[PDB]
Amino acid sequence: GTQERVQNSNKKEWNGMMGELLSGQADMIVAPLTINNERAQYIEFSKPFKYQGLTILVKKEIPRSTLDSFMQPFQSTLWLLVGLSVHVVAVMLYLLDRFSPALTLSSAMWFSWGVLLNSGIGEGAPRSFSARILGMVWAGFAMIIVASYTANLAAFLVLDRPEERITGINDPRLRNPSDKFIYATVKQSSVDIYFRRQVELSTMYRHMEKHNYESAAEAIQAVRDNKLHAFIWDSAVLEFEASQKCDLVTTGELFFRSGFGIGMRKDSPWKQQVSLSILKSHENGFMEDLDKTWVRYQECDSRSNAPATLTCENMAGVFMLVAGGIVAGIFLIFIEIAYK
Amino acid sequence: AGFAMIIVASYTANLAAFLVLDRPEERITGINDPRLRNPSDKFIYATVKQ
Amino acid sequence: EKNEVMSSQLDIDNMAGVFYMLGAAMALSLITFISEHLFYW
Amino acid sequence: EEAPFVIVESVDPLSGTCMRNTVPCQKRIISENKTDEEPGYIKKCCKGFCIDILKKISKSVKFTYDLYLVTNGKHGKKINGTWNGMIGEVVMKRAYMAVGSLTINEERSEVVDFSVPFIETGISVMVSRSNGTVSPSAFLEPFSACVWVMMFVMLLIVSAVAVFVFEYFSPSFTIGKAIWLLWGLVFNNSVPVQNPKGTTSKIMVSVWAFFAVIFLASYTANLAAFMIQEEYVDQVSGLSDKKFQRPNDFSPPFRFGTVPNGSTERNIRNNYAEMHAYMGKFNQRGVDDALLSLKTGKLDAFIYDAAVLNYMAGRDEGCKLVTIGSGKVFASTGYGIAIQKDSGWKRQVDLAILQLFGDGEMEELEALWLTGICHN
Amino acid sequence: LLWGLVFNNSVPVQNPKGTTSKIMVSVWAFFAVIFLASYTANLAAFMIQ
Ligand SMILES: N[C@@H](CCC(=O)O)C(=O)O
Repeated sequence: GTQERVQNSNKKEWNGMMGELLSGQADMIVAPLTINNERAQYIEFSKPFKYQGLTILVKKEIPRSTLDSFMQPFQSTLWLLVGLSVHVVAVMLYLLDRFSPALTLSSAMWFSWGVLLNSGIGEGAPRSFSARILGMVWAGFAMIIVASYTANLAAFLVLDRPEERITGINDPRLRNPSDKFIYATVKQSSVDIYFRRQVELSTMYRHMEKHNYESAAEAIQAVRDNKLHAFIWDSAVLEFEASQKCDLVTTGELFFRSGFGIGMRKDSPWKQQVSLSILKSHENGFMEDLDKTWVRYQECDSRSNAPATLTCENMAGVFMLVAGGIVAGIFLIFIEIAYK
Repeated sequence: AGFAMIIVASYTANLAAFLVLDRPEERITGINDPRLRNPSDKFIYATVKQ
Repeated sequence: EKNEVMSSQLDIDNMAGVFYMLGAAMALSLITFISEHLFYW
Repeated sequence: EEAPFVIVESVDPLSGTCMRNTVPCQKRIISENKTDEEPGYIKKCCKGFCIDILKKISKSVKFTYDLYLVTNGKHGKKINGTWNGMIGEVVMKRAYMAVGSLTINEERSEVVDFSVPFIETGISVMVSRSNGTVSPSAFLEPFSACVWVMMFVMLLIVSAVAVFVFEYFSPSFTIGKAIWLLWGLVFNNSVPVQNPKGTTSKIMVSVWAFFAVIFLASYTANLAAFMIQEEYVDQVSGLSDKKFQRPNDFSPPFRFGTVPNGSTERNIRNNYAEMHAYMGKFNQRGVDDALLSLKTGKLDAFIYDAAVLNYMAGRDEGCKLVTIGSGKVFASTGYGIAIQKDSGWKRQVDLAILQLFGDGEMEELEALWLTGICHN
Repeated sequence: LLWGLVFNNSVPVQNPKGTTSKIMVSVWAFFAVIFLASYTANLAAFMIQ
């Protein structure tokens, strides 16, 4: 519907569905026609059978692990320092054991190197009183290191929230736009008129129409391939478009409370009869049945930010490490054969 | 042994999850608090008369 | 509330108290060894 | 004054009348009896959403008004072919209009006229926030089915390589002893037999123990991260859950009820019979008393229009009482301002409400009188 | 033995066939594993915030 005006005839006329309605050839609108003060002047509507609105839409992807490798939490210098400290404490245990009045150095180093990574081989443990008071604290150090490790990696695995989902209209979209994500709507639409209506919404509409689109399906496709980040349109349309592909979900909250309604011709008894019948239908589960049957096919939401599962992509570092260890052992068996 | 490992792992996660979701302060951030919305009988707030 | 996003690391400066205690324990083991060696004498 | 859209302020003690902001609403109510024409006129004041919208209508459409507060008979219900309360006063030409919460309905629209709905509502159900829950597969959740199978394949091949190469080509180390050793070394130490003096075998065991301790650390970390962030889902629904169609399923006292002489009451009456009977078996008192009984465990659910329930569940602190899901209506009709039959003011108030909707004034009025505390 | 049983296992010599000594060692190991669990839990809770 459009109230197109021009100076050729100095008169404004309705051209479109409402034009055909007022022309006399049509009888009543059964299309999903919105309501407003403008269209209520010429014709009169009935009681609504739905409550639509405008909600933002945004693409939704599985959360992802985020951990590059196992060497992430502490450092490289931290591992180097702890290794050299293992070596230093092993040689110090050996020095304190033989000097006092029996750890052969190899066995003491094996004991040290085993009691940091929680087991391994090598019975044998210092019998020198200096070493006995040394190790205890070394076991304590290893316990502290291990405890600090899992707390730190678990603290990093619970403070990773890369979504920052748009909660509504009180978001930085209203404050100031940026160049990272974009937001606009289709030109020459009712949403564009409502945006050009208000004061702050006028600046929002300017910043949006700076790069606005001109189609609904094209905007959907652009959102599907990350071309455009978010576009505003009628609630029911995008609500149906979300539950049909299960690739993008809706967001924000509906604030514009204009619902659809049967458009009747002015001053007809069918108007009143129609309002009483649509309200009765709204009560007996009829509208709810039609909603659950026609537009709401299946609840494919699975929303509410399911936590990060870890996956065969971050432990790949540890698998490569154990493979390199296998290779090192394949070399070391021959090295030891030659040495013996 | 697997069962014991799972039990121990579930134990420390659950006690550490309960030791990090305990925030009994609920400090009053300003004038946009329930003090403006509606008072209660738990805590009181007023000033000196005149 | 400015949620504290503590996605940081642990460098040598971020954690040195454990190494300080390890050094203190090394010193404690060394003097005890010296004390025992003097006690035999 | 049954809804948080128009409140009843007694009087401002300074001016001898109401305050400056709200509009005074006279109370022409018989205090105790109708023996004489004593109106009991107390200078009360009505503030809120409906009063603001009435003020806006009066500012746009120039007309004077006086508030005949209540007939004090009902919220509106057909009794022996006669309406009472607001509808009863608007049908007998005693007030020519009405405002507040009517909740537009077919039965009401049969006699009295109505304007366009200015706010959404509907039959809803508010239940308390039950204690937190967790998935029964929490132990298997924090690691994919890929890590487990890859770890077993690597375990098998490592045991095989270790045994065959290191053992022979260096009380014997067979494959069973080695697989038991590895499986105990990864799962928090049972009791194996130590490998022989083979240096390469020892190095392999050390690397496997490092892998095992790192696997256990990652498992515990991602399990704590999985357990910390867990929530519930919702209740079931309004018209579902055969336990509602058969209250003998489990725990028969699944307490729920409605206030009599209301829209939801008549809706359940015309729609259901057994549900209506079981609801009347657990009839409750007024909205405040009903919420108090719900908060004290005596009640389990409550049925009321969406606006009042949403306002109460969002305004109360602690977030103990919420609604099912993210908020779903089942009989959404909407509120409205009642209008005398065949009155010529319907079109004017209709256009006024429409242009106010287009002006975004009610968007601000919502934050002015509808926002809560648990909107976080 | 006790100091290694509380700090993530070094290498002790097992106690004799004494049943009461074994029960004491078992109770001490339970205390140790609970102490380590509480330590790690309150350390993660300390590090996150
Ligand atoms: N608004 C209803 C009362 C509340 C309800 O039935 O939910 C009425 O005017 O009758």
